[PDB]
Amino acid sequence: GSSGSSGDPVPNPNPHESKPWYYDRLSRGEAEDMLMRIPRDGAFLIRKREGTDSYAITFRARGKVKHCRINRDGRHFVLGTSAYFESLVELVSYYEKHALYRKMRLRYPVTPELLERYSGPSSG
Repeated sequence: GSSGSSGDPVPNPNPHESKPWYYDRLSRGEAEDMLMRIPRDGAFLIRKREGTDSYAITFRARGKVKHCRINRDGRHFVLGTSAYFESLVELVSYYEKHALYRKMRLRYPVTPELLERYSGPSSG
């Protein structure tokens, strides 16, 4: 227990790392499972994998769960096609309109609060 002065700390040029659907300590082992736990047909989650500057997004396709390799093209993120996005954030909102696989599209961004709410009566 320690507090005192606090207002506006240093800026955060990485909003994605702050987003709720943003996973840092997540691994396929669970990542995939999560989607399988979501009774919704259109979930999506973005996790990071140590090693290189390449991320992967896991979603659910009418049941199954696929993954899309995320690359970078000069301080810019590139899902799969010619889609420049200063940050994954914009990429998410951009796709929200268009499709991702066939007809479905980012609608229910798997969150750490949902998994719990979708499992067990209480959570603490």
